[PDB]
Amino acid sequence: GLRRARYKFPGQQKIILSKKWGFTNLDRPEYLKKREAGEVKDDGAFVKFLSKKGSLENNIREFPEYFA
Amino acid sequence: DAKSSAYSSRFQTPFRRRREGKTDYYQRKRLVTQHKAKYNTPKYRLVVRFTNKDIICQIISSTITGDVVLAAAYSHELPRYGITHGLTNWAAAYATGLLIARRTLQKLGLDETYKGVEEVEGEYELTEAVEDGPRPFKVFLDIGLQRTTTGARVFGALKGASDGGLYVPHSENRFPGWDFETEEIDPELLRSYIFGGHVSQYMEELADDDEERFSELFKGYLADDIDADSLEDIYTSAHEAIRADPAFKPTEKKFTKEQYAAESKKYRQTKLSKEERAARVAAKIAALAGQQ
Amino acid sequence: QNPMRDLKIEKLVLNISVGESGDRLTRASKVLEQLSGQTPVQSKARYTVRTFGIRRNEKIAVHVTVRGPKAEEILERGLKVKEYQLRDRNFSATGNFGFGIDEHIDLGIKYDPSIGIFGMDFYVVMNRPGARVTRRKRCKGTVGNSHKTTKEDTVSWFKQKYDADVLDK
Amino acid sequence: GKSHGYRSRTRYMFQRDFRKHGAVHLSTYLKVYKVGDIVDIKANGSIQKGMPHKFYQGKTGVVYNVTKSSVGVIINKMVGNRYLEKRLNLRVEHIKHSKCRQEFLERVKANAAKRAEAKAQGVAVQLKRQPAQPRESRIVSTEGNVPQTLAPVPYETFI
RNA sequence: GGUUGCGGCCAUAUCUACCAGAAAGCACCGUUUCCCGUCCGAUCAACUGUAGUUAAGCUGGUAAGAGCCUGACCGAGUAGUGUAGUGGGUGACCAUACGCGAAACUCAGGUGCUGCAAUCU
RNA sequence: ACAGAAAUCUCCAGUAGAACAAAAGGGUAAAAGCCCCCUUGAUUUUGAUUUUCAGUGUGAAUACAAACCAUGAAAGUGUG
RNA sequence: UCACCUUGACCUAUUCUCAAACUUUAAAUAUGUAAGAAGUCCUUGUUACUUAAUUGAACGUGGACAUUUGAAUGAAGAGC
Ligand SMILES: [Mg+2]
Ligand SMILES: [Mg+2]
Ligand SMILES: [Mg+2]
Ligand SMILES: [Mg+2]
Ligand SMILES: [Mg+2]
Ligand SMILES: [Mg+2]
Ligand SMILES: [Mg+2]
Ligand SMILES: [Mg+2]
Ligand SMILES: [Mg+2]
Repeated sequence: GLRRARYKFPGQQKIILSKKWGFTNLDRPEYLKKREAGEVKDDGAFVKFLSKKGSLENNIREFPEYFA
Repeated sequence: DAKSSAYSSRFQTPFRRRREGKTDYYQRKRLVTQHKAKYNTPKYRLVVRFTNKDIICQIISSTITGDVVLAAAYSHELPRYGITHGLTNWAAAYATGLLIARRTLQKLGLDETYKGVEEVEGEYELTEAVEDGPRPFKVFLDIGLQRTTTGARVFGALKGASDGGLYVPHSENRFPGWDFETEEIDPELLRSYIFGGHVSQYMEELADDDEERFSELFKGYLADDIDADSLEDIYTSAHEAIRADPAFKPTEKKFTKEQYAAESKKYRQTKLSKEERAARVAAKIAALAGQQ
Repeated sequence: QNPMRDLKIEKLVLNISVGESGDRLTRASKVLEQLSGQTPVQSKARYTVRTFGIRRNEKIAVHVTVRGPKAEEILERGLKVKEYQLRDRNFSATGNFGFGIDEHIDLGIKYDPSIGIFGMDFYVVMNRPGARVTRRKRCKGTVGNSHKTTKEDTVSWFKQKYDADVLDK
Repeated sequence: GKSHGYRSRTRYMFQRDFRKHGAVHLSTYLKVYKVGDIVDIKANGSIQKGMPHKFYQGKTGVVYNVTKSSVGVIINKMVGNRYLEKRLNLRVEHIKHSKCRQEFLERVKANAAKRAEAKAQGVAVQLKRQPAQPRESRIVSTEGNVPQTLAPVPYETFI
């Protein structure tokens, strides 16, 4: 589907299999260890992540499967 | 509400003493900035601040590291001059203004020259230079954040130190006695305020109105029976005592500064360290999310 | 709680917004003069829209501000008119309140050239002791969160002395 | 047509240095300028009087005249094939001392001081500054620090 | 060490929430004849520290706080750039050689310092 | 209350998101803005300086100096 | 409906992509000045300027220091 889309473009284009998980900025095993752990939770289009920063009450309000 | 992260990042704070409401820097610059061909010549100003239950009066020049106090006076040392009450009236402002003049001139050695106006009349008089002597000690009035109003006590020390022998440049039109109708000072009315006339007449009409308010107000005065008319001789008993001895007696210091410190170092809260702030957050996880 | 943590009146303000100026609004000043006992201040117009009939800077309203023991003898002159019945509205979230009545003016007779009616807008500003820190010049601070007036502490004060009841008809 | 006014092209130069707008802090008015002092010209945009022309921003010159709020500063300006002496009347809030000349004058006091114990003994104390000379001999030990690095890494796209 | 006045640098000091303050100072606070100012002694002025209070101001602490500040071989020797070649490539651009070298991000740490005067169980 | 989406009144938040005659850029928060009071420095005299530059002229501007005034309690500020 | 699968914007936390006449930051190259005898230090002479005050200011008398005298390289003569 992307190889046919090359013909519509001038120049030269590559089909790079990314090592990230989907549309994220972290790799497939890095996304996994964040997934059994509780730093991953759904949004509309994307996923929100947990930090060691900010108020502890907001780290409890959102993301409550963590701290177990 | 909602002072956002983008709001706080872009906020420029006022200095510290604009943020404390304690300094007009618009006025401070114009008071302090010396003519550049008068290179290191210190430009002196008379700080006259009025708090509740005190008058604070200072002689100050400026350095880059901070301001420098040459001579300071307070109205809370007027007890030893014979003024035990009325320490924030119009006339203790004269009394502190007279003292800071005479304390500075003996400090600088110019006390025998420039005695000022000796017997006080409330004539608008300015300290004239002694011919072929040193010029008088030029000091400008800093009223600070207080308002220029006709009859204000901040202009009490202005008459206090002008007659005390300091060259303080002024007009007279903020003394009690100016008229918007006739552009002329009233020296007879102003003669009263220096010697506590505006306080003394209030007793004599509270003598004739009610003893109720005369028992609330002047309750100290009832206890040690200073006469309602005897104020003018109280102030003259202090105006003589100032020129006799303005030399700044210090006080006792009464459980001194090394043990004043440990007396006030046991009620101040201690800022923590990382090793317990981590321990508190490590506690707070088991406290907030320890599965109830 | 504290002898300086008690809800007080600061100022009662008495508003009439006449839709014009001229001979009419002198009488709107005189009716608000005698209620207060103080000389009242007029207010101009902020702009002109050609749909409300008021033109910018023509002094189209009056008000007066009363403080202290005089102000507490004007509230009940409009509260029995309001029948001691305030609503779910009438209250700011900051802790003040007001209402709008008409024609008490049979009380307080002058010569009374009775040509016209002047309805009038009650509003009172509450405070607590220590409100000086925001209005004083030197060290102009801000009142803390605890000591600041709230919408509850004035509806807990109106259902106190002046003995009324709220939200109902 | 073309525009060649006084503050032309001064959009960013006379600007007020983010989160430092407002009043001029008072150390600027307490600084003392004598004739012969070497000063850096940096215009404060919040003061529009006594303000240098855009040519002199960042230029460094010598105080020659002192008036009430202003120093007279001499700047050399290249005009054609020579330099011309430019005399500028700038108020002291566009002006700071050049910190290099404080660094020079201490070295003058230092070289006077270092030559004093050159007069107690051991003449020609070698007080001139020298550049970064080449390094000397070393003997690099290996105890706990055995030499190890591998090879160049292969090509990965790591998207 | 506290506090006050005058400051210097002007957030490590700002902002948000909660909690403490012994003394002292500061503050709120009492009154309106006078000087003075107002629609109104709330502001301002004047008076006595007298009726009272730390409730606020104010100081300090707490916050895996927001912000701000410092450092990092953290990104990253990266992007960019100076210089060189009868280098590559059809070109777009790219690689090398001799140099200079970030920022955003990320972790770690911090949250006013200090001058002059005066006073404080 | 009329009175609403926009009349006036009152509080909270408000770093400027407004305003400063006129374009745009810069600057400004106990002000340079808004309100009030007083005034004519938008004055006289001669030099110096900056920009355009031949370091000519013209225009504009900056700092002084001798005066004379304004102003304010004063430090100061004002030669549009 | 006379509190509802079929709400628009608005607010809060995310997300992809950008700016010659946007910006917290911020290079490389280019650019100003300094690296001393017309200097530094000590003493104190003058003045009508300046200071509360010979205090400062400016210029000095007299004295102290000599080419590693205050980075590197060059200089082909320098200046007019
Ligand atoms: Mg002022
Ligand atoms: Mg242009
Ligand atoms: Mg009062
Ligand atoms: Mg070539
Ligand atoms: Mg304009
Ligand atoms: Mg514009
Ligand atoms: Mg022109
Ligand atoms: Mg371009
Ligand atoms: Mg360039």
